[PDB]
Amino acid sequence: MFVKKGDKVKVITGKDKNKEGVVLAAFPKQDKVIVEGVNVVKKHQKPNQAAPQGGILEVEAPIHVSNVMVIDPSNGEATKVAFKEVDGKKVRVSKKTGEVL
Amino acid sequence: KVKEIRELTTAEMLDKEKQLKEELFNLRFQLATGQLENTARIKEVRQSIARIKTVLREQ
Amino acid sequence: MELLDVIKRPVITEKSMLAMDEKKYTFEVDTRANKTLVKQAVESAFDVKVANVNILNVRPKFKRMGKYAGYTKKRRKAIVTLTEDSKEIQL
RNA sequence: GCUUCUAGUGAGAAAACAACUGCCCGUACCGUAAACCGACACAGGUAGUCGAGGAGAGUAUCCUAAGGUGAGCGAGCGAAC
RNA sequence: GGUAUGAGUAGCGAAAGACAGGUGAGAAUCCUGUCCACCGUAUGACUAAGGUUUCCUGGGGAAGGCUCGUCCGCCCAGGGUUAGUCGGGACCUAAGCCGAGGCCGAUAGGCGUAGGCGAUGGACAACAGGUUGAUAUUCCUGUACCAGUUGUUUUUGUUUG
RNA sequence: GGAGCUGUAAGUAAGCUAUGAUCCAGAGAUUUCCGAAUGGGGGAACCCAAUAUCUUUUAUAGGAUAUUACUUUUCAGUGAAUACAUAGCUGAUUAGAGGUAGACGCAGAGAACUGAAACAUCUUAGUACCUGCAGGAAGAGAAAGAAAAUUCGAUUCCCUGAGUAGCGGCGAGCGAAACGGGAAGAGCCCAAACCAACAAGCUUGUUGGGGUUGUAGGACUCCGAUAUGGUAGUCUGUUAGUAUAGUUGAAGGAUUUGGAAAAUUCCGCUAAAGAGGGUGAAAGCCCCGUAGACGAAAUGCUGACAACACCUAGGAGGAUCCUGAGUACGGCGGAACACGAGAAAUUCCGUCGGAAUCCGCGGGGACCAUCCCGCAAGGCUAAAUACUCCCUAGUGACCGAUAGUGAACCAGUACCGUGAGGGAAAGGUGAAAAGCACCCCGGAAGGGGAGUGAAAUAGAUCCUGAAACCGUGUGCCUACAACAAGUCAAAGCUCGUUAAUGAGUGAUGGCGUGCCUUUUGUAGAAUGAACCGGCGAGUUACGAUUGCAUGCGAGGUUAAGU
Ligand SMILES: [K+]
Ligand SMILES: [K+]
Ligand SMILES: [K+]
Ligand SMILES: [K+]
Ligand SMILES: [K+]
Ligand SMILES: [K+]
Ligand SMILES: [K+]
Ligand SMILES: [K+]
Ligand SMILES: [K+]
Ligand SMILES: [K+]
Ligand SMILES: [K+]
Ligand SMILES: [K+]
Ligand SMILES: [K+]
Ligand SMILES: [K+]
Ligand SMILES: [K+]
Ligand SMILES: [K+]
Ligand SMILES: [K+]
Ligand SMILES: [K+]
Ligand SMILES: [K+]
Ligand SMILES: [K+]
Ligand SMILES: [K+]
Ligand SMILES: [K+]
Ligand SMILES: [K+]
Ligand SMILES: [K+]
Ligand SMILES: [K+]
Ligand SMILES: [K+]
Ligand SMILES: [K+]
Ligand SMILES: [K+]
Ligand SMILES: [K+]
Ligand SMILES: [Mg+2]
Ligand SMILES: [Mg+2]
Ligand SMILES: [Mg+2]
Ligand SMILES: [Mg+2]
Ligand SMILES: [Mg+2]
Ligand SMILES: [Mg+2]
Ligand SMILES: [Mg+2]
Ligand SMILES: [Mg+2]
Ligand SMILES: [Mg+2]
Ligand SMILES: [Mg+2]
Ligand SMILES: [Mg+2]
Ligand SMILES: [Mg+2]
Ligand SMILES: [Mg+2]
Ligand SMILES: [Mg+2]
Ligand SMILES: [Mg+2]
Ligand SMILES: [Mg+2]
Ligand SMILES: [Mg+2]
Ligand SMILES: [Mg+2]
Ligand SMILES: [Mg+2]
Ligand SMILES: [Mg+2]
Ligand SMILES: [Mg+2]
Ligand SMILES: [Mg+2]
Ligand SMILES: [Mg+2]
Ligand SMILES: [Mg+2]
Ligand SMILES: [Mg+2]
Ligand SMILES: [Mg+2]
Ligand SMILES: [Mg+2]
Ligand SMILES: [Mg+2]
Ligand SMILES: [Mg+2]
Ligand SMILES: [Mg+2]
Ligand SMILES: [Mg+2]
Ligand SMILES: [Mg+2]
Ligand SMILES: [Mg+2]
Ligand SMILES: [Mg+2]
Ligand SMILES: [Mg+2]
Ligand SMILES: [Mg+2]
Repeated sequence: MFVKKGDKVKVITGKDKNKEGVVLAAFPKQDKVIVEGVNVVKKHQKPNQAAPQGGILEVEAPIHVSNVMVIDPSNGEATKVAFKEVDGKKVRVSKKTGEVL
Repeated sequence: KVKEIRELTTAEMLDKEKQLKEELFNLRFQLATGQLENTARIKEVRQSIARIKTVLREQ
Repeated sequence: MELLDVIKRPVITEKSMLAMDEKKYTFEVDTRANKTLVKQAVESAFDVKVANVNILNVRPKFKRMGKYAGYTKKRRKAIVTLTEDSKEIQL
């Protein structure tokens, strides 16, 4: 996927549009990703999971990878990714500014 | 792994294989009882034996 | 087949545990192994002296999960009786 | 299979005692059946063995022994048919 | 394919049960007890076939059970079948079958010799008791037998053996 | 290839991965048992051996690996009746043995219903079925041909000839071919004479040379050139391309609505890319892609190039020799030719008889003569043609779950059958599980709250949710009435509309025997339908013909094919 675990991304569509977070996990086969503080769901858990009250747990649910744009670390703005060869290492380049990753 | 297997000599690989088959016997017995914790070891040992036999064949 | 592959595992059950009190040990054995092979495999694996080996075939058992039905694998059970004046197996 | 006979084969034989070796498959359970053949936990069908006592020719018959069973809708009422 | 009508009707598959106590949310229907009743050349005890897990133990009550159900040959989870001597093979052949070459025939194939296969028959060495929830001539105890192996001692034979 | 991965399938558990995992492609290793199966046996997936070597045990028992079917080919060795031999026998060597793609090809064998308005000829058909052999194609093929415009110059296939010539209980029907136009094109080797060598009993075999045909060729005898051209040769390399993984690949933000924007409005931009798919609704500019550019360690496949191999002589002479025999052909009996024995040529099969040979032989649809065209009884041969189980990329005025494959789903399954064999049903929560924590009644099932959600009357039997059918509420009517049950007239009561000389119900009055099929005639005591829903019947192709229409018009028009 064009987005990777640990990337800083901005949500461009959804209820959490314009939120920004780190990718906690990527699901390449599903084209989905989890972003901190995005698409939180209230889950009604029975206490069979070592939580001796059960409670309603707040977790992040995956969002489609096309709803997220990687943030330009040098610029703080979301940008599309290009693949240019640097040092013979194929890397992602910010289409907007030319920064790497 | 494959690198260090190819270093060893034929006799060492024959002996290395018998040590693994015994470890595999013990792992099965430890698994039959509730005594095996790292259950992923069994596959590791099986493939290590396979790697040795594969190398033995291409010599 | 190798001696170390003949014996698959011990059998731990109320019956096999009782039989251990009589110094006989139950193992799951390769389905193609005769009781003489099992005797040789047991001695080489454990340094014990074997008095008698009794051997049975266990039929595959019908089982179903949800909409799917099939059979468990066939097994071969060997009860190995050690001699007196001999070391025991410690599993 | 076995027992004999030579032809052949032969350097060793046998006895006693001691120790030891002996593989594979089946071996649960039902089986005059609710678990077999009859679409059914179906008044049918299913080779062989054992199959007791009194009276009796008897394995007939009636009642019983060992043993097994009360059988997978019931409660009333006590009309016609 | 769905759903009516007939209908809440026919039927609920050859027979004795009763009560007490228990279990349980719930019991004519499960357990226990007592008496009663039925089979008894059997409705008992074995076993071949056939079935193929239905056996045992612990749970369950959706469906299945012609009612009910706490129960079940049902469901779930675990377990259970131990043999030199039993039956079969490593023995034998019958009917029949297969069939090297072979004989015959548009093709395909048909038949058939040697040789085999093939029991329902022949041959063939252990029994009594005990033991488990579930196996036992299989496990165990006692006491045997058959084939063979190694060694010890004892006899006698080494090629007119 | 570059960050996750340990399949469907979660879950826990235990692990792997920047020393590059998972994953992707090429090449290898492993590949139990059954199955042609093939050491022997056998009720497939089992059992039981021999021989050699190794291993286990003091040893027997046990284990491992190898070899061992049958027939064929060749060689060797043994070796019968039986003298030499031969057969047999043992070993080695060599090659088959089965399966398919339910297709396409060739060949053997070969129906019937059916049509003929019956039916034996005939037709269905040389079809279905069975069997053999194949090959990627097969078959055919290099004139004993087609012809008689005078000529053409192997075969195959397409168009046309033509529903013509013909065949035919001259019925039903069957039905060419050549010429003409195209696709594709390619030609070659033997036998014999003769020569040489060898072996054998002057010939009589083996080998090599020689030779290959019809305006006759060749042998042979003369001279004369050892050139020049060609190829349907080979895991011969080299090279390029190509298939099998991939890399790169432009351009959008706000605003309004909404749970969500891609919708909307506003201004922008990109385009060798506005194919398509996905994304919380409908996106050229968010993602995967697309146009374009680019990429191969390995293994195939193809094309060249090189190598090597294999073929390739001109002219003049006829004295003699050769040019496919039990063959051609004939009688008889069958068959194939569109051609059914017919006047029946041509081809073939069985049976019997049986030629000539260059001054020869065959054909030109009985036959003869003449003329013309060819040269059988030997073989091989690419392409144009047929088909598609599979693989890759796509396409559709094709289907959209009663359809579409029988099978969208764990289907050739469940299930039925002794067996061959028959053969189903069954897709959809939501954007995301966020799949309803907790509470309450209940043994549970199931509900009621509380929550999640945009929505749960989206709660898993989950989108929509028709009808039959079942029920609850009730506006009007109904216990003196004989009623295909409606219709027309009509009080009363209850309601208020797509606002219309309105709606529902209806005492009472008049009139009135369902629908369909089939019949002279049916309410029919003839037929069919339990009800509701879905599915379910004049179509297509090639031809004939007529009407209408358009184009052109004494002209009109192309077919195959490129
Ligand atoms: K038993
Ligand atoms: K008596
Ligand atoms: K009696
Ligand atoms: K009952
Ligand atoms: K009554
Ligand atoms: K009566
Ligand atoms: K009904
Ligand atoms: K009814
Ligand atoms: K129970
Ligand atoms: K036995
Ligand atoms: K017998
Ligand atoms: K076989
Ligand atoms: K096919
Ligand atoms: K006919
Ligand atoms: K007719
Ligand atoms: K050919
Ligand atoms: K025609
Ligand atoms: K006719
Ligand atoms: K030549
Ligand atoms: K998106
Ligand atoms: K799009
Ligand atoms: K290549
Ligand atoms: K003819
Ligand atoms: K002619
Ligand atoms: K001619
Ligand atoms: K809904
Ligand atoms: K009503
Ligand atoms: K009326
Ligand atoms: K009638
Ligand atoms: Mg046994
Ligand atoms: Mg028993
Ligand atoms: Mg019965
Ligand atoms: Mg009635
Ligand atoms: Mg009854
Ligand atoms: Mg009685
Ligand atoms: Mg009697
Ligand atoms: Mg039971
Ligand atoms: Mg129980
Ligand atoms: Mg019930
Ligand atoms: Mg016996
Ligand atoms: Mg035969
Ligand atoms: Mg034969
Ligand atoms: Mg015989
Ligand atoms: Mg006996
Ligand atoms: Mg028992
Ligand atoms: Mg075999
Ligand atoms: Mg007819
Ligand atoms: Mg892009
Ligand atoms: Mg826009
Ligand atoms: Mg004909
Ligand atoms: Mg002729
Ligand atoms: Mg003839
Ligand atoms: Mg001519
Ligand atoms: Mg061809
Ligand atoms: Mg379908
Ligand atoms: Mg539908
Ligand atoms: Mg179907
Ligand atoms: Mg709704
Ligand atoms: Mg719905
Ligand atoms: Mg009156
Ligand atoms: Mg009245
Ligand atoms: Mg009439
Ligand atoms: Mg009617
Ligand atoms: Mg009537
Ligand atoms: Mg009717």
